[PDB]
Amino acid sequence: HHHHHHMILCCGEALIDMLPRETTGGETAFQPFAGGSVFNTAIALGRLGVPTGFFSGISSDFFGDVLRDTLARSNVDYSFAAISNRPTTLAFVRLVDGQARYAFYDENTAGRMLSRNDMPYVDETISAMLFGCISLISEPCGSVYETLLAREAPNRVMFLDPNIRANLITVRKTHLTRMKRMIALADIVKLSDEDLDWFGEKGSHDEIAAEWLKLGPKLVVITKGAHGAVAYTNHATVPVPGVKVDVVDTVGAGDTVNAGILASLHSQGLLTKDALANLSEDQIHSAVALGVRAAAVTVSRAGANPPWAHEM
Amino acid sequence: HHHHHHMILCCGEALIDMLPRETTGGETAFQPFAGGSVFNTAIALGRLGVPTGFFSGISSDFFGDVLRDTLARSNVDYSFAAISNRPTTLAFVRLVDGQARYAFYDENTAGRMLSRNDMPYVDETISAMLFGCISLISEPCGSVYETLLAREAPNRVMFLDPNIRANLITVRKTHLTRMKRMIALADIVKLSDEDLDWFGEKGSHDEIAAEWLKLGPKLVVITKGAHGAVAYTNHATVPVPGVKVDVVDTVGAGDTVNAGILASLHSQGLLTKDALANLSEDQIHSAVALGVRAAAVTVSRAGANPPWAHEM
Ligand SMILES: Nc1ncnc2c1ncn2[C@@H]1O[C@H](COP(=O)(O)OP(=O)(O)NP(=O)(O)O)[C@@H](O)[C@H]1O
Ligand SMILES: Nc1ncnc2c1ncn2[C@@H]1O[C@H](COP(=O)(O)OP(=O)(O)NP(=O)(O)O)[C@@H](O)[C@H]1O
Ligand SMILES: [Mg+2]
Ligand SMILES: [Mg+2]
Repeated sequence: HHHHHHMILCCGEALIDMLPRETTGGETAFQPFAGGSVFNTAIALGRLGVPTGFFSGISSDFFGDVLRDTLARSNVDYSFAAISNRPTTLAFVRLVDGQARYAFYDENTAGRMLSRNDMPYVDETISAMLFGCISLISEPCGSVYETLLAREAPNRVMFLDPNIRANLITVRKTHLTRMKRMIALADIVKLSDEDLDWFGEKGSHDEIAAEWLKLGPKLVVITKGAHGAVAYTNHATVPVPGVKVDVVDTVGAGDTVNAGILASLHSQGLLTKDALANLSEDQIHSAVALGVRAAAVTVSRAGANPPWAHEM
Repeated sequence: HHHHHHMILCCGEALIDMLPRETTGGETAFQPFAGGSVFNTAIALGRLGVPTGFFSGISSDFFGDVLRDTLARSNVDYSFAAISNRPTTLAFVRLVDGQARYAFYDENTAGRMLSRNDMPYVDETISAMLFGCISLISEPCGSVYETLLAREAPNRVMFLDPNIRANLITVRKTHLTRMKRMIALADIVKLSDEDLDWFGEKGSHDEIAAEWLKLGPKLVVITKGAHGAVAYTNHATVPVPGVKVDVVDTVGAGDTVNAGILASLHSQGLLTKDALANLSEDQIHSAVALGVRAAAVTVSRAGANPPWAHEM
């Protein structure tokens, strides 16, 4: 086993986004792009210069090759991932009558059919783990990821990004109970206002954050689009304004906020459970502001294309 | 139940071929094309003006819509098909170092997961049925198609197009025994020289055709690329020369030969088991020559794009 040098290990989906493009012959085709929210977060972390790892199910096929190539060039260690001959998850996007239509091809895929046997070896040189998004909806991988979070939560820092995609949730009740169990096990929870709306809880979003801070998390961050983010602890509330940019699109911007927060806490030497329980206003602001600043670069260009440290 | 007016019912795969194209931005994308060998044969039959039906598994999703739209515009009756919410089979093609690479995404698809419950209602107004190609390799659909052939063989004319795709055959022995059982139940068998090579039998291809004419078929046709085809019965051997054309590609050309043969036999009023056992040299030549002439149009343009009668 290799020393992972105080690594942040991202655990979750890697997929191919299949997006509509125009061919030379004036016909619609689908151009493949490496993607998946947790994948994007891992890419963003690597580009910020943090020691970064990725655990997922990845195919041996040519789409799997795309994913691995992208991870490698962003310096992400994906030795943790389970490789199999199952196909790669494909996410088709179309514009139909000025409205977005989605088709999710995830049958018996490398990513979906993870088993307990596939769980990574995690020693003291992993400082933190991140979970989130659609890898937690699907089965059997969702149960594997929840099990991994529950197994490792006592040992190191846990970050959860609910990142709700309701169109893929077939039974609300069952995903909601999983979210609550996983929030209870998280040290840091980051989500958008829209994410939070899906939980259907009472009161202002500030009030709900305060309630969640009684359930396990030491830090709750609510992202607010162009408006930045607000961070909540039991000792402080820290509003962080957005950065003004010329917007191309905002897809995957939240994935970069995850990276900025974790990268800053890493740099500050605050990635321990105990350190997180004692964050100062300055330490919180620094971490969420890096997430917000980094995410602003992403929204300034097409797709989830997170910033290199040297781009900032 | 509707009168199908002496219909030829094609039974087999419908899929999306995903082919490499250049985007305006100089990037590779995959353009979707309606396809599948048995689908192509049904399209070709419809375009030749023959009453034509199609039994398959087809998705309710947007790729399924492409398939249905294509069938409708070629006047094919697909009321027989089983519609489900399972995804559509995707066949990816790439050019890697001047060599063709294939990736077949067929997990839990509309086409693959057919059951006995899905088999069509077949009455006296169906004159013939056609089977073939990769729908016979996969399970469970392959068993369903073989069962349908065995059930209907005593009642009407059976056409088999082995159309071998060895890259998708995982166990040779099991597909070979299925081919032999289905050949035994066929009135007409058409295949290429390369198809025949895969059977690994002894002697000249003329000798092997003669052996198969002792096993059930009344007509065996071997296609020979630019060289046309040779047709074999117990009463005659009929060489049919190829038509010279400017070749674009030959993909799916064999599917049009199927259509031409069946369309001619339909027009001549020879689509009964008894009529096929008594074919004259002239009747054989007419049918195979239409297949060869029609296929020549297909090879004159990109992909499996079979000719309308009014194009000939
Ligand atoms: N219009 C904008 N202008 C500047 N920054 C933006 C804009 N929209 C989003 N951002 C940045 O991106 C962060 C996250 O965006 P936000 O819309 O809250 O996440 P999200 O809805 O979860 N996006 P996604 O990753 O696609 O799920 C914000 O906190 C900002 O820092
Ligand atoms: N180079 C050519 N020139 C003219 N006609 C051709 C040419 N190639 C094929 N054809 C026609 O297409 C028929 C079938 O082609 P052939 O190559 O024998 O089938 P195949 O190998 O089974 N093709 P496919 O449908 O892709 O499996 C031939 O009998 C010809 O009538
Ligand atoms: Mg948003
Ligand atoms: Mg050929």
